[PDB]
Amino acid sequence: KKTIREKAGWWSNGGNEKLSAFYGPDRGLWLGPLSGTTPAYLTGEFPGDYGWDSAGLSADPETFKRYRELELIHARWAMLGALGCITPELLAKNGTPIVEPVWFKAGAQIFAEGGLDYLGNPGLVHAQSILATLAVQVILMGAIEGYRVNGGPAGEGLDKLHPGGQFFDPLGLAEDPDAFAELKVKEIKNGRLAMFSMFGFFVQAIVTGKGPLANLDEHLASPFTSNAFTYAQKFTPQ
Amino acid sequence: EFYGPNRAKWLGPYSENATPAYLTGEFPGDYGWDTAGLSADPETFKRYRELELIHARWAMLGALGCITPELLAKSGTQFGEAVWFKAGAQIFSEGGLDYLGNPSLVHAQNIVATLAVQVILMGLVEGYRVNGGPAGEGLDPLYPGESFDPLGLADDPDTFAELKVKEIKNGRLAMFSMFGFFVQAIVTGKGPIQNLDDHLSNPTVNNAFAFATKFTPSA
Amino acid sequence: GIEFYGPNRAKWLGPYSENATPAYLTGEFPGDYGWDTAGLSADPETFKRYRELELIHARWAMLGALGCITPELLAKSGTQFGEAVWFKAGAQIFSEGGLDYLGNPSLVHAQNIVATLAVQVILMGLVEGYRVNGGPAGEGLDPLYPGESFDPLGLADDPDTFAELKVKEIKNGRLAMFSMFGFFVQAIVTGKGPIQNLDDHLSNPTVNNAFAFATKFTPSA
Amino acid sequence: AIEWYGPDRPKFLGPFSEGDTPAYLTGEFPGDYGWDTAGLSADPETFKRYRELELIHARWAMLGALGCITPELLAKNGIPFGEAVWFKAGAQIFAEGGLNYLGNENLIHAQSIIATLAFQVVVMGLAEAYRANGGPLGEGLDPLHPGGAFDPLGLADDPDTFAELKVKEIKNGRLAMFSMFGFFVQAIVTGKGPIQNLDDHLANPTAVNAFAYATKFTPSA
Ligand code: CHL
Ligand code: CHL
Ligand code: CHL
Ligand code: CHL
Ligand code: CLA
Ligand SMILES: CC1=C[C@H](O)CC(C)(C)[C@H]1/C=C/C(C)=C/C=C/C(C)=C/C=C/C=C(C)/C=C/C=C(C)/C=C/C1=C(C)C[C@H](O)CC1(C)C
Ligand SMILES: CC1=C[C@H](O)CC(C)(C)[C@H]1/C=C/C(C)=C/C=C/C(C)=C/C=C/C=C(C)/C=C/C=C(C)/C=C/C1=C(C)C[C@H](O)CC1(C)C
Repeated sequence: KKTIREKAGWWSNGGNEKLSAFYGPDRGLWLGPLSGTTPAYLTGEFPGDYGWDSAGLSADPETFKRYRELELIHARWAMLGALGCITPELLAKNGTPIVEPVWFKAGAQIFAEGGLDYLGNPGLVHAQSILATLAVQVILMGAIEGYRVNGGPAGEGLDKLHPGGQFFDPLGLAEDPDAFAELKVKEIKNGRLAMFSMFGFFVQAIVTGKGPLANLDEHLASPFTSNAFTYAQKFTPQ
Repeated sequence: EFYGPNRAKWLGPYSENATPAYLTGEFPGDYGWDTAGLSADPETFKRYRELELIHARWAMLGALGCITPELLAKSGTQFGEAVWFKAGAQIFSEGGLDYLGNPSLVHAQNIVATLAVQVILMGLVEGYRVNGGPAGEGLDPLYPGESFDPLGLADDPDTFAELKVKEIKNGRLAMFSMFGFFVQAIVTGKGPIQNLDDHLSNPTVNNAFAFATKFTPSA
Repeated sequence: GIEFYGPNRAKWLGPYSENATPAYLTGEFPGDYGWDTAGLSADPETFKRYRELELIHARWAMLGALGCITPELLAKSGTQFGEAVWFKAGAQIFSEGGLDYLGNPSLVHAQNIVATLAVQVILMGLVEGYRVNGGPAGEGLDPLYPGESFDPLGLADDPDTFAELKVKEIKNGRLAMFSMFGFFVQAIVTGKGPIQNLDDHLSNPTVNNAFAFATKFTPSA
Repeated sequence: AIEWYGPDRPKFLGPFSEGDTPAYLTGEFPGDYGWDTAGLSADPETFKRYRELELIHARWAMLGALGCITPELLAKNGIPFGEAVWFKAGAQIFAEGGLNYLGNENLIHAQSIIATLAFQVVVMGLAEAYRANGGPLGEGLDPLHPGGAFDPLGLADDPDTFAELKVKEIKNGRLAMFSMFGFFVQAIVTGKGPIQNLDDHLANPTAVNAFAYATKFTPSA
């Protein structure tokens, strides 16, 4: 029936069952084969439908599309966070002199003597005041996040989650229909992974107080002694 | 009572208009308390009923699994660590996790292997809850029967509904008790039957108001 | 050439076998040399169960012969194992330092034979109940040659050579079954590995054959 | 699940037993679990003789599994009679005073194995040949379950619980044959009594199990 090079997926022209496992009723689910009754409103026409509405918060379709909006915005913010949490630590272990490269203590860098050196360099950003930084942040973010919901200079009548015009798809990866529908579920799966990992960053910063790459090195050195259970005795109520 | 439009309600005599119109008395413990309207949609009502009964049975199992080492500490077996918010530290001890203080009965050493075996059994038995399996197949996901009732107390449907409302009332009381255990573990630091021993030692000082000050910031 | 199916095929006595073959061995099955001189498979359902037994014995004996030859060849090439000889490779779980897989301590490092046997019982009961009934790797399939999860390389297509591959599988399986019986009896009467017995027979074949061990299991003592 | 007959019945692979249970095993006999993976009993005459042989093996194994445990079970109470194990129990015939039944000297206390052997040969040939053919208690009846004087207590009536007790008898008998094979190999490998093996396992299970005796039959040569 099917030869060896088609089973490996050599030919990307005759792939029409690529969206069959992520959209439609014959897709992968949350508990796999141990999830029979898919919720009847999660029909799989949206990216990331693993049939998971166990708390039932998204039965109404208006609430469901608002939760889809919140999920994708939180997904992209946590993706930018989980890239922007480890990369100061990665560049400090590189040798670039970032003076406080852990993400949970990087906000206190602007209360130092020399302000906020960006890559550890006074030739860079060198921001001193937290007040003007938060002021230009709330002005710029008010303009951008207000342009987001009802359009603006980078698109007006486009989709509220996937505009993809000349500004938000400048490389043009989503010109094809099937490629856009596949990279939608790729985006939301990477975003759910990064949301889970940012929750892990929050809990790891709370109960350990060290760097996430420091946590990775202290798990690589001793996996069985330095697990999450050696810090399980840190919130015992006395 | 306990079913129909003339059943026991959450305000009692003052509960003829505050009860929502969509909380009609067919489901167990329908006391008419949806003051935030979260179970207005029927799918939200069904999913919240599933969450309520599963949280109920997990809470009563947790209540007995928390207080029975305390009652056995009253009885006389010492335990690795009777205190339920210090009970996980038995596997971190030198002798390991002895079950009833018996070193030749469990003697658990690896917490990582305990979590691995625990997740390997619990993921399977939690995924079997959704779509049948070796126990059942396609029953009511909240009241399966026919494999988990070896005595089978679900014969008469009136007594079945009576046992349903008894279960969900014991379950609301159990989640109430487990929430109490949670928020009186963190403010006292003593076991719950030990807090009962404090409150029975002197009832007017060993209250929650003896520890009502400790959570002020104070710079 | 020589074929292995039909009314005339490769038979068990060779050229002196046209009267020797039974009536029920018409030759539609792989490995039908017509050797049923004791008549064990005259009933066709007994014959079907015996074909399943022969093929599963054949595959397990092929795996077993490769696993009896493999660590001894790796020991004679480069690798210090725990105990590369196959009939003493079980007790490495009692070597007080673990069962190193390729001799390296970074490997599986097993020390508890009861847990090893227990997870083997669980996994083997699961996989053999899948083999006789069905499961995640195919539900409705042939009980001996399932395919489409045990042929990812597609060698069962073009079924005229899939019949030849069935005959090749049963022939290497019968050779491996014969070789596993030889491994067992050689382990019993020589006490050394099959490759150690091969090096012995290659050194001096006149006295490192079997007849030097003919007086070993004597009935006097 | 409350049936041991019919098409749907308890089976030897549990939920893995739909692809098993061939057409000639229909559940019409006591103890049918669909275990004929070897395919030895396709012919119902062969199946009938195998069922008779299995059930008389079941009766003799239930006799044996209790007759091997009771000498060590009365040695638990402290009654000393020569030796308590079953596999070295015959040599008490050749003792200084002969094999005693309960140790008290006014009991059976026979000395010659050949005379009681001849008595056993004659009365057991007569009894077993009456079992096969027929004698003074029923001539032509069931070769499996005669009844009559074999049921003086009236359990052969009401045939549904007769079938239920047939399944109970074959299940306890199969457990007894499994236990007796285990008795034989615990005598062979360990060399001590089975109740002594139970005491050694209850005293120390983790190091004293069968895997402790796994290196005994290793051929040194
Ligand atoms: C058939 C087996 C199978 C099992 C058991 C699971 C299990 C799960 N999947 Mg799924 N999957 C399975 C098949 C498949 N999944 C997926 C793809 C996915 C995705 C994309 C996702 C899941 C997710 C989930 C989770 C959804 C429920 C949940 O949130 O639990 C939560 C509860 C627990 C995990 C138990 C609690 C943990 C612990 C054991 C107990 C607590 C321990 C602490 C010590 C307690 C102390 C804390 C104190 C201080 C309060 C669940 C863990 C979701 C997920 O990852 O959520 C986290 C998710 O996004 N699965 C595919 C591909 C199609 C499958 C194919 O077969
Ligand atoms: C006739 C009088 C009557 C009234 C007024 C009520 C009303 C109530 N019933 Mg009730 N019932 C009454 C009779 C009856 N009930 C029931 C059957 C039930 C059931 C089954 C249930 C109730 C429950 C409740 C409670 C729901 C509202 C709530 O949660 O409190 C909200 C208000 C507060 C929580 C205020 C608390 C008081 C105090 C100010 C707290 C102190 C504050 C802290 C110091 C602040 C915290 C500090 C910081 C650190 C956070 C409430 C006490 C429910 C319940 O028990 O929920 C808890 C429930 O499940 N009723 C029956 C049987 C037919 C009755 C007979 O007449
Ligand atoms: C079923 C196939 C199988 C075979 C052929 C063997 C082979 C052997 N194991 Mg092994 N094992 C097998 C399964 C398993 N073993 C082990 C774990 C161990 C340990 C820990 C040890 C052994 C040892 C031994 C040797 C016993 C010494 C002896 O008496 O030599 C004389 C006998 C022979 C050379 C041939 C014996 C074969 C037999 C007479 C004919 C074949 C019949 C089948 C074995 C029966 C079918 C089995 C069924 C139930 C599937 C023997 C060569 C011991 C050893 O090697 O230490 C020195 C030892 O310590 N095995 C596990 C758990 C992981 C098994 C599970 O599958
Ligand atoms: C038929 C059942 C039967 C069985 C299983 C045995 C078993 C045994 N008798 Mg024995 N006897 C039996 C009937 C009789 N015996 C005797 C009289 C004696 C005497 C005087 C002595 C024995 C001894 C022995 C033991 C030899 C020690 C040994 O070599 O260990 C290796 C063997 C095993 C560990 C058991 C292995 C089981 C076996 C290989 C498989 C079982 C199937 C059999 C081949 C089939 C049984 C034979 C059939 C045809 C009737 C051996 C366990 C000797 C003894 O106990 O001292 C050491 C001894 O001195 N027997 C009489 C005459 C009354 C019998 C008549 O019923
Ligand atoms: C020698 C004793 C003996 C005999 C003659 C039979 C005969 C039979 N059994 Mg029974 N059975 C036995 C022992 C025996 N069994 C034991 C000990 C068990 C428990 C494990 C069972 C459990 C069992 C079940 C659950 C079922 C049967 C069934 C059957 C019938 C068809 C299967 C068949 O062809 O077996 C033919 C068997 C033989 C010819 C005996 C050969 C003995 C060899 C030498 C054993 C070799 C294996 C190995 C070396 C020793 C055991 C290893 C390990 C398990 C310890 C047939 C009447 C099925 C049936 O139709 O029900 C009536 C059925 O459902 N039997
Ligand atoms: C699905 C479902 C279903 C069922 O039925 C029900 C339920 C369960 C309810 C559900 C679930 C849900 C969930 C899971 C949720 C979660 C979420 C998350 C985790 C998020 C994250 C989230 C996360 C996030 C956002 C994050 C973000 C991040 C950011 C911004 C950034 C940050 C940063 C950085 C760069 C670094 C520096 O130094 C600073 C900072 C600034 C710090
Ligand atoms: C045909 C006919 C006909 C007529 O009629 C009759 C008659 C004659 C009867 C018949 C015949 C038959 C025969 C020949 C048989 C034989 C068989 C065999 C040998 C098998 C094996 C078989 C064999 C087998 C399976 C085997 C397998 C094996 C294995 C797994 C192994 C494993 C192992 C290894 C790796 C190594 C390590 O360290 C250990 C062990 C564990 C040891």
